[PDB]
Amino acid sequence: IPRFGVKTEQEDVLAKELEDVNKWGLHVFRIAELSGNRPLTVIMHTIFQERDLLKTFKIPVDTLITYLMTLEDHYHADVAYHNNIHAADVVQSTHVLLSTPALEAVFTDLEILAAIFASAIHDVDHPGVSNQFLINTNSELALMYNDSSVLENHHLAVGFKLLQEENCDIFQNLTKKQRQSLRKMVIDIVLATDMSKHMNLLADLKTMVETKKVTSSGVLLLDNYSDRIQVLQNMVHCADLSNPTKPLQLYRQWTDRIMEEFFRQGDRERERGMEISPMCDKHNASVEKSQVGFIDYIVHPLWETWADLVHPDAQDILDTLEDNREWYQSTIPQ
Amino acid sequence: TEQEDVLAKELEDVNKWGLHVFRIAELSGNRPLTVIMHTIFQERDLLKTFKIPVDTLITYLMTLEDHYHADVAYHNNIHAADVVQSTHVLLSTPALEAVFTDLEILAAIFASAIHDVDHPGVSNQFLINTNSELALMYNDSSVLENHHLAVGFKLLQEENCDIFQNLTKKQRQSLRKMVIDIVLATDMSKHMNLLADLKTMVETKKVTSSGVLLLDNYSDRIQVLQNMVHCADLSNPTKPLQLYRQWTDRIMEEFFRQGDRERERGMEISPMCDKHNASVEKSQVGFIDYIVHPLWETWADLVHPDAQDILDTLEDNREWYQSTIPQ
Amino acid sequence: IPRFGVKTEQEDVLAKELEDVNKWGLHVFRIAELSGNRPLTVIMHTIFQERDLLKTFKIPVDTLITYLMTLEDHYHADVAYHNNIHAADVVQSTHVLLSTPALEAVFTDLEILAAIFASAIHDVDHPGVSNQFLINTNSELALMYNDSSVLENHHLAVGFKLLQEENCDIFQNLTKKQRQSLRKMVIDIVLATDMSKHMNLLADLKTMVETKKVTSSGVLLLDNYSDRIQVLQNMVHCADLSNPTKPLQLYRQWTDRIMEEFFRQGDRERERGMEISPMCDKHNASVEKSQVGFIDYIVHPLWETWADLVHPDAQDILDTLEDNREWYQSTIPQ
Amino acid sequence: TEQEDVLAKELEDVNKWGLHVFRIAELSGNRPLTVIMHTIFQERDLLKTFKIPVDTLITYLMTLEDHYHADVAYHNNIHAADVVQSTHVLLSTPALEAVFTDLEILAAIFASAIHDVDHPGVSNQFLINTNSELALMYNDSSVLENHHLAVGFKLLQEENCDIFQNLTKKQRQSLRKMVIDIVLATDMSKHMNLLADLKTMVETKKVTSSGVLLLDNYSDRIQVLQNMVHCADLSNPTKPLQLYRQWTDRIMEEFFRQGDRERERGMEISPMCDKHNASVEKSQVGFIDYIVHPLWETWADLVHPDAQDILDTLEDNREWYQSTIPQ
Ligand SMILES: COc1ccc([C@H]2CNC(=O)C2)cc1OC1CCCC1
Ligand SMILES: COc1ccc([C@H]2CNC(=O)C2)cc1OC1CCCC1
Ligand SMILES: COc1ccc([C@H]2CNC(=O)C2)cc1OC1CCCC1
Ligand SMILES: COc1ccc([C@H]2CNC(=O)C2)cc1OC1CCCC1
Ligand SMILES: [Zn+2]
Ligand SMILES: [Zn+2]
Ligand SMILES: [Zn+2]
Ligand SMILES: [Zn+2]
Ligand SMILES: [Zn+2]
Ligand SMILES: [Zn+2]
Ligand SMILES: [Zn+2]
Ligand SMILES: [Zn+2]
Repeated sequence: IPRFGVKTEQEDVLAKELEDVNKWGLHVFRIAELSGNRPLTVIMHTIFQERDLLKTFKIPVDTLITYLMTLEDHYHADVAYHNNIHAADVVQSTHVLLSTPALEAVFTDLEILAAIFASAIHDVDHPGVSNQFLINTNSELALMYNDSSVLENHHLAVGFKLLQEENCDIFQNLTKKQRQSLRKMVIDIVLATDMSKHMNLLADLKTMVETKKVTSSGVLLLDNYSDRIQVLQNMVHCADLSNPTKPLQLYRQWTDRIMEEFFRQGDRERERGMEISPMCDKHNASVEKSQVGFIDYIVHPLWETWADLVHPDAQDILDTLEDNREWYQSTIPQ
Repeated sequence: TEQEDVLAKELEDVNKWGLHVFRIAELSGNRPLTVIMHTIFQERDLLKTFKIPVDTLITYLMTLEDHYHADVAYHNNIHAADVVQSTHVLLSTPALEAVFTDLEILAAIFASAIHDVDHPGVSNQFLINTNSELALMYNDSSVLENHHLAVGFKLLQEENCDIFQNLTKKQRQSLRKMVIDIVLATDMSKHMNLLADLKTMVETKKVTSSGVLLLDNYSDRIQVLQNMVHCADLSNPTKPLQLYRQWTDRIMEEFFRQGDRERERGMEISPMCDKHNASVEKSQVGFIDYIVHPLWETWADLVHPDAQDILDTLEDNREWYQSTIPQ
Repeated sequence: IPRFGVKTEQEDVLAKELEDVNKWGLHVFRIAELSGNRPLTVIMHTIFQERDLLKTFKIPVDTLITYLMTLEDHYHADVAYHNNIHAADVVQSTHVLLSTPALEAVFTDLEILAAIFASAIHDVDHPGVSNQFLINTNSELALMYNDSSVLENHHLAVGFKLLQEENCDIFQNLTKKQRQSLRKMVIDIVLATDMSKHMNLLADLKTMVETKKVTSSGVLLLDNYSDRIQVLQNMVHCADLSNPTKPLQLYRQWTDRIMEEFFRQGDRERERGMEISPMCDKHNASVEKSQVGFIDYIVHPLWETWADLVHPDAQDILDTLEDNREWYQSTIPQ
Repeated sequence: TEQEDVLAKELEDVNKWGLHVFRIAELSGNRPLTVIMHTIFQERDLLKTFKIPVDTLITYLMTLEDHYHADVAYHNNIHAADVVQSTHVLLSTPALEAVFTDLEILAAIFASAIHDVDHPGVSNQFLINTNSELALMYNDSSVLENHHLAVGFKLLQEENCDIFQNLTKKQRQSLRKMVIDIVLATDMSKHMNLLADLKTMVETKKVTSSGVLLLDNYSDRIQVLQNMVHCADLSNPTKPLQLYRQWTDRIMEEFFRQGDRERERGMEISPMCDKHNASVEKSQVGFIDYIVHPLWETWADLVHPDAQDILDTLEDNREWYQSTIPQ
């Protein structure tokens, strides 16, 4: 029954931080500390209230919080990058992207709910290792998902499964039609987060930009499920790949975390007598170069395309990415 | 005794299109998949090539066959034996002579044998609509096909059932990836794509100085195997009318049963599952015209003219059913 | 199945057979036939209405029918004995046992609900082979349940799991308290149907009958949970082992079905080179002898003890058992 | 290597009851389970005896230890290492010399190693109340223990992890049964009877020629093994005070975190899990008085007098905590 979803006497400082919920560059780490490591629960609660999703979908308030806490409890606290903080961050970034001027009134509430819920569960119960590692070891997960998008299929199943715990079904008052539509979009979005799908996603996105249509209002025209879900997929995907576009201070912390996680896998791999995966070798690591390359061949190409689709709404995000790209470049030891 | 002699006579057509699979099922005490698989395995000296202890092969086959539903009219062990035998025939076609390795041959055959294991008699969509545990587990995507794979492989783990116990790590690794690629291709929701990309291949077709089809990379190799097994799965209409008619009676019984269940549950009845407003004859012609014939005609172009006789039996059965529609 | 609010031919016939639902010896096989192979759904529905369980527990009728059909759909039609007709039989039998005068007003509606629900799901998804066969073949079911009460654990897991399919949660309106109590009782009852528990289960029933206490009206007195659940467990165990107490005409059909199922397992075991389980070899079977043994060592000792518990309430039932015993005895070919 | 020596030195106590398991955890890069298990397996020549390839042993150990949650304060790889090492010491109790076969010894050490694998840091009742997937799968009965067994055995199926590959079908069947019997008995709800039967076995106690414990039937042999591992799992209070207080701090951190989770959810806060109404000291004394002491009193009363030093340490530790009880 508390103000932001959880109990905390630093509630005033947290309240002040959550004022930036609609802003790119939210101090998600401070919010994580101030909420007692409940960034996903408080940030989702704030966004649901802000968007009036509880009333619109008849979600009892206690059910929402029980589910959110349950969901957050299933992200691993010992995983440096793919944890609840990353989940909270993607949820909040997706929230900002959905509010872009070029997309106003374009998506329905159910579609908005789907993008946000998808963002919240997109990495749930991530072991801290890649699909390839899960595949090489013949893990039960790899076997159940026939080696195809193992982690991603797993994130979805868990997200939906938790809905079944006590007082966790936040979709209990949606009609069958709403639940099927929602479920489909969510699945379509989370499966798209698998990096092995990046190129085809980006390709289709560019195509859409090439044939970009806008209504009498200055907003994007999306006439069919295919184009709609495609935008939602690239949106969430952009949010999942938005670290380099945040204020350097936040970006650098994500870099330290993604590397700390990659090195754990690297170590675990050499212990098991496996070939150390790329960028997972703390002994042969070029953190800076790696980040620059990540931007040059992945992040910038994606955000440059998204920027065109919603031009000029994302111009500042793109400028920050470039400023950050140059910082790391200047950090590469020679 | 008399039983063995009759069954052995029938097993003699194992390499021919039109095997009396229904007779074999009867005579083998309902073990058509086990007897036909073992038959084919010896016929291809597969037990020797991959050093598969015989007792282990029979144990696994009976196990796999046991996980096919006896109460399911169409998607049962007979269908499985049929797709296995049919793929066995397509593998021996002239244009593919000496093309595939013993390992790839094993994969297409294994894939065929498990492609529908533990089939419940209802479609993916029915399992999705009812929120089945299976659908939730595979996120509504190729639900049954993913399950067929999982069961097929998991069954290798039962007592004295690992028929790949002697294959090397590299072999197992390669087999697993091909079977997954093959079975997942059986999902009809992926028919249009397979057929479209199969035609694209026939247009860039490349025959070697041996008159045999040339397949360089894995992508080309697998696509042919996926389509081969896909044609085998969709071969009922190209078989002798005697068999084809039985397959039709069986699939309709299964579809009608799904419709009765949907009617029970108040769900909307699926197309061709309403026993009160059905047109079996008409549906069969439509199935051949928009799906079966379009596909088998493409396969004919790839192995021209190896499948000419199959393609003619289809057009023939097509007419038989057409001249059956009342007025 | 009806037509214009007025019943159809078969339904009427089914309705007239269902009038003996409160009687020992219902023509359950005729009902299976008349109901289009839906004996479990029709009998469960008849009983829920008779005991007013839908109003008492606010179960929407459509939800109940949907779950019942779903539950019945998970019993294997290709299994001769452990199928939906058996489930229906144990349900109707438990139902008759609950109405014994010696137990009037003893149990609450929740306990009555648990006894009935447990009966309905007690053998769901039975594969037609024993626990030992699943253990010796290293089935995944055996692995999942660590070879302990494999099938009984599975029956339970499936029975509860089905409540989660579309519009199948018949307990959606019970409070958490009612659900946790119902669930514990159902679990305790079903796990007790494992024959390996028979001896200890019977020992405690006798012990209870030894210390039997009545309210000078015949009405048994069950204070604590330990005695209440024990009686319920034994009740459903009796229903499960009630075939030998039904009119011979019914009993013989059950005997033919169990033998068919046992012989099939033997066939599979002989195929697989496994040793043939007791009474599973069709080439060396003593059907009449086996039934005699089954009655003398298991069924008669159980029912005689139950006869004592509710005496004289089960005198007729015991009389039928002994008569069927003699009949089978005189049938043994010398 | 500078530390490799220190670690190797610390390992000179692998056979001593009081090993600084925490030190081994640090010096080994947090691989106390893999390290202790390897040392002990060689210590007993288990590798050669059962023909267990070193690779497969280390790979499974790392794979097993990796499924222990590093975020959990008490039920983690360190606790697992401690229980393996402890069971190891007890197995060497003179009153048991030559009593157990190598397969029975492997069974008790393996069980120990996986007895808490994949523990989420919350109790069975917490999983039951929340309607967790695990509880629904295991029907609220020994939920976690069933899970610990499942994961322990399943991890043998991963890449080069099956350490029991070279065992006959008879060995494997017996090992599996024994392990299951041991881990399932670690469920505290099984405590009262497990102790009851242990006492009875001590009354009718009987020794052989050498004067070593006489265990005829499986029932008795497994009962001794079940209780042995149970004592190892309930051995914290019997270790030197320094180690004991570390464990106490650890269980309490875990318990309070559950209480915090129960409180966030408006759930009833479980006994001793409320950091606002805690009696850490009084609870340790109650734990020793009503559970740990009666248990160890009987064990030492079965391996008389090998566990005398242990029992006395326990009693000393109890008094220390008792003096820390406010009021
Ligand atoms: C903070 O930077 C990164 C931020 C986010 C990611 C996600 C994309 N794929 C993943 O597995 C995680 C990778 C990053 O760095 C990668 C680029 C170079 C090395 C790792
Ligand atoms: C030979 O009959 C058929 C045999 C096999 C199939 C497979 C294709 N999809 C399935 O689910 C099974 C369809 C048939 O015809 C059906 C299509 C229209 C009516 C029946
Ligand atoms: C009425 O027949 C029987 C009906 C029901 C059972 C249950 C008890 N155990 C089971 O596996 C099923 C046994 C029967 O008789 C058996 C005893 C000897 C041969 C078959
Ligand atoms: C070192 O202390 C303890 C050590 C070990 C345990 C086992 C018993 N249950 C578990 O989950 C672990 C309890 C302890 O103390 C408890 C007793 C009273 C409060 C906590
Ligand atoms: Zn991800
Ligand atoms: Zn992510
Ligand atoms: Zn299929
Ligand atoms: Zn098929
Ligand atoms: Zn049963
Ligand atoms: Zn039964
Ligand atoms: Zn434990
Ligand atoms: Zn433990």
